[PDB]
Amino acid sequence: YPIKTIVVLVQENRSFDHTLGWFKELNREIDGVTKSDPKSNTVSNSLRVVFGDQSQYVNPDPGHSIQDIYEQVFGKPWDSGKPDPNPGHPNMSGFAQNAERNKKGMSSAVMNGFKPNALPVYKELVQNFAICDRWFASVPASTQPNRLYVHSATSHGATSNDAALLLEGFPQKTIFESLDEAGFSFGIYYQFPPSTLFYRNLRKLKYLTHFHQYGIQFKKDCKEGKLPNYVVVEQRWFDLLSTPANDDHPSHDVSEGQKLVKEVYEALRSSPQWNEILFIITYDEHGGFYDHVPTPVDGVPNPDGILGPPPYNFEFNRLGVRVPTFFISPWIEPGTVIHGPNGPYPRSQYEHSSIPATVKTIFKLKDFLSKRDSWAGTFESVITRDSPRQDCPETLSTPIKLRGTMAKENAQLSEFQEDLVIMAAGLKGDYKNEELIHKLCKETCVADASKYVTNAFEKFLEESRKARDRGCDENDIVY
Amino acid sequence: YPIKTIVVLVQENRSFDHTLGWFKELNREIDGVTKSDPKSNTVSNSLRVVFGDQSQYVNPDPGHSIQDIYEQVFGKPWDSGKPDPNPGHPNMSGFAQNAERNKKGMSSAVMNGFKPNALPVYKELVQNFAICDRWFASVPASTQPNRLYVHSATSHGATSNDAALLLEGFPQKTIFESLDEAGFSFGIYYQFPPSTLFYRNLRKLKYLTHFHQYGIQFKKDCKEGKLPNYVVVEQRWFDLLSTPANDDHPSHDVSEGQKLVKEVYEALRSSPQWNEILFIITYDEHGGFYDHVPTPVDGVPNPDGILGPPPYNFEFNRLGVRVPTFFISPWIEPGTVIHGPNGPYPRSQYEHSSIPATVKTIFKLKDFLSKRDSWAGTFESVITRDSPRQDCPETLSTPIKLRGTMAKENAQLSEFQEDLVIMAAGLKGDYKNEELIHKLCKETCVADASKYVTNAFEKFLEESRKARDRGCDENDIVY
Ligand SMILES: [Ca+2]
Ligand SMILES: [Ca+2]
Repeated sequence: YPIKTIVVLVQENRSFDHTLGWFKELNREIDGVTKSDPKSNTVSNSLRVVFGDQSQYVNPDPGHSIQDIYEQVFGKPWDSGKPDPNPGHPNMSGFAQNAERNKKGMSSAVMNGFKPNALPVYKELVQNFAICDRWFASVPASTQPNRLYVHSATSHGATSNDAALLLEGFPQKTIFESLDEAGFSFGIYYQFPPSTLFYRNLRKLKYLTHFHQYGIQFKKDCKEGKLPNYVVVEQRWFDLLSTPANDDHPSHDVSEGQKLVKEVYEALRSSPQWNEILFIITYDEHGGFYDHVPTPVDGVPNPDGILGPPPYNFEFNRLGVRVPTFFISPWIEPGTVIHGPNGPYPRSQYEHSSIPATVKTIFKLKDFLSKRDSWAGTFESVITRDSPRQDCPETLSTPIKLRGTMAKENAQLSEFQEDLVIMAAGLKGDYKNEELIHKLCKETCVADASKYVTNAFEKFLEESRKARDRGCDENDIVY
Repeated sequence: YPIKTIVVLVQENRSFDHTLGWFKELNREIDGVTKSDPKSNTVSNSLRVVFGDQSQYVNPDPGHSIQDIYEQVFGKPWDSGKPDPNPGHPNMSGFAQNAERNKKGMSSAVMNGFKPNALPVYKELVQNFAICDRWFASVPASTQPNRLYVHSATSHGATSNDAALLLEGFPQKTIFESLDEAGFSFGIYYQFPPSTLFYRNLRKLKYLTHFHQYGIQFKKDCKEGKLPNYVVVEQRWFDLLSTPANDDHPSHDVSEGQKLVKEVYEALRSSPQWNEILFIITYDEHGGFYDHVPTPVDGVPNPDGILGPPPYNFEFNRLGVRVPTFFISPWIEPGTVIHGPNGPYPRSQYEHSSIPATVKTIFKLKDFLSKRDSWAGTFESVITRDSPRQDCPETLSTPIKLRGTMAKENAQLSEFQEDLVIMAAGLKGDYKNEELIHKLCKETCVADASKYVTNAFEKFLEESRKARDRGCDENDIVY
C-alpha cells in the first residue's frame, strides 16, 4: 500500500450544499443542487426560501447547537417540556425557520451556497482530486463534540461546547495512542494553542513533544520529507484585524481558509513524500447552513454507551449534517466522487469516525477505538491508481481580494474562543478566581484574550519541559 | 433567452494555429503562436521546421486520416503489427514528419499559418464577435466521422470516409429529429447535394421537405425573416474552373471560403431575425496542419459503445486537433475568446458535440443524443449582453484576388467527391454495375462527376416527391 503519511485538516461550520452544492455544475455526479429544480425551506404568512448561490465571503453565524440542529433536521423546535428525541422523519425542512428564529433575515444566508469561482482553491482541488458527498458530521451538535470524534471516534457524552469539560480534558483513547503503540509517528502542527489539547492524554509529557509550531516546523518537515505517519494541521480561530482567522467559521473571511488550504496543499505537493501522502480536509459540522440530504437515523451506534447531558439526554443514535470532505493524493483519479460506504455494516456511513477507522485500516492497527469507528465506513478504496499521477497541480489559483471591502473583528468572544480562554485560565488557576474569570470571559477584547491564551499555553509548555528535564515520568501531566 | 435561430457552417481541414494562431497579434488572449517564442517540429539527419506565417491561398493536402493524425499527435507512426492505440501523453511533435512522409517538402505548408490580413473576413469577425481557442475536432480522423458528430454527437463507429457506409446512410438519431419532436423547425440550405444526407433518417419523405436549394431559398428566407430554428448551410466541395469550391479544403482557394462566410454573414446581418440569431462556424477537422495544444486523452467517453473498424479499433477515447470555431451574434461582446468549458464534467471539453449539446440546452430539449453531447461543454454562456448590438458591421472586408495567379482544378476525385459520387451511384443502381462504378470513380473528370451527382440527387428528390404524392407514408425512404 502506497500511503504512509496521512494529513488531516478540519475547518469550521460549513454544510456540503453551502460549500460545494453548486459544484454540480462542474461534475454532474456530485449530489449537489441545481437552479432548475432547486431546494427550498419554508418560514412561518408562509414564505418559501429557495436555495441560491449568493453566499458572501463574510456571513452571519447560524445556529448550530444541538437544539438548533434538531429544529433544522426535523422541521420542529425542541421542547424540553415535551421531549421528543427520536421523532423519526428527518426531512431537512427547518433550516430557514431556525435561522429566522435565531436572527431575523438570516434565512437568506442559510439558504445560500457559494459559486464555485468564489472558492477557486476548492474548485481546482475538487476537479483534480476526490470528494465525498455522503460524509456526515458525527454529531448533530456544536463544534467540540465533532472535533473529539475526529481523532477519537467519540465525544464521551459531550453534546455542547462545555468549557469546563474541555478544560478538564477528555480522557478517551485517541488515534495518536493507537499509532504510537503500533510503532508509528504523529505530529500536530499548530498556528495557535490547538484544540487537540482538549484530549487529556495528549497533555502527557511523552506526547507534548509531538506538538510543533506551524511556521517553524511544517514547511520545513514538508521540504526535507520528515513528515510523520499522521500529521494534523491546526489553524487560527481568533479573528483579529492584525491576524485574520482562517478556519471558515462564519463572520470570518472564507478567502483566508482558501489561502490556508492553498498553502498546505502546495507544501505537501512539493514534498518528497507527495507520492505517499493522503490529505483529508473536512468540516467539524455544518454551521447551521442548509443541506438537503436527510441525516441518518437508523442503525447508528452509540460509541461508548455514554448519554448526553440533560435536557436532551442525547443517545448518539443519529448523525450530523453533510459536510464537505476532500481526499487529495496523486494516487486518486481526478474528479472522483465517493458516495456511501460498502460495509462494514448495512447501515454504515461515512463520518468523522471514518478517519480513525481508515487510519486503523491503512496502518493495520490492532483495535478500533469505539463502536463508531468500528461501524463507520472506511475510504481506503479512494486510492486506485497503479502509479502516482505526475501532473498534479503544483500551485493552485490565488484567492483574490474583493474591491473596496473592510476588515472585520468580533466584539465578544465566540464559543471556541471562550473555550480556549477558559482552558488557558484553568491551567493558570485564574478559573478559581471568580471575578477574574468573569472579566476574562465577558470584559476583555479578543486581542487581549488571544494574548492571554498564548501566554498561558507557552507557560504550560515551559512547565512541561522543565518537568521532563527533571526526570519526571513520561506519563505524567504537569498539573 | 433571445436566441431563437441557430445557424451552422462547417468548413474543411484547417487547424486552429494554421488559421488563427497569428491572430494572437490582434488579441493577446488568443492561445495562438508568436515569432519570438515560435513553435516547431523535427523531421528525421534531423531538421527543425519552425511554424511561420507564410501560408498561401492554395495549399497542398496534408494527411488527415486516423493513422496520419496518430503520427501527428503522438510523434511516432502507427504500426498495425504493433498496435499502440493509447501510448500516453500527446506531444504534437509529428506534424512535420508525417507531412514529409506523405509528400516531400509538405512540412513547409503544414508548419505555416495565415497572416491575419490574408483572411480579412475572419479578421473582422474575430475582432467583432467571439472565437473558441479550445474547441477540438470530435475525432482524430478524417472528414465524415467529424461531420457526423456535428449533428449527431457520434460517428457510429466510423473512423474513415468509407463510401459504402455513407451510401447506406448512418442511422443514429440526429439533432434534427430532437428538434422536430419538440415542435421546432429546421432547414438545410445546400449549394450542392449535401453531406447531411449521409444521415439515413434525413432521407425520409418527411425530412426531405426540409432541404432547400441555397441559391433559391437562403437569401430569400433571410430577407423575409422566415429562417427556421436550426439552419444548416452546406457549400460546394467540387472544385471546378467554372465554379470554385468554397469549403477551404486544401488545394481549394481559401479566398472563396472567405467570400462564402462574407455572404452568409451579410445575409444574416441584414435579416429581421438578426437579433435572435446565433451563428456558429467550425471546421470538421484540422486537415493535418500544425497545432500546439495537446489533444485531450483523459476522461473522453465513447458516445455509444461502438468501436472503430480494424486495424485501429478506435475506442473514441481521445479527441481530434483544435479547429477554428466562431460564435457570431449581436448578443456577444466583440473580441471575446472562449477557452475550456466549466462542466458538466471535470474532463469535459468543447468539441463538435458541443453544438447539439448547446442546441438541446438552448431549446430545452428532453434528452441528449449520446454520451458525447451529454459530456461535451456547452457555450450558451457566450450570450452575455442585456440588449443586442446595433452597430455590428453591416458589410465585411472584401477578399482581394492576387494578381498574376491562375485557377486550379484537381484531376482525380477527392475522398469527399468520391463519397458523393458513390452515394449518387448507389441510389441509381450504378453501384451494382461493377465496370460502371469503376469508370465513375477512377475514369471520369470532376466536372462530369459533379454533373452525375447533381443528376442522381435531383432524380432521387423527384422520386421522393412522386412517392409522397402517391400518399406514401411520411416515414418511408423512397428506395
Ligand atoms: Ca464548529
Ligand atoms: Ca475534412
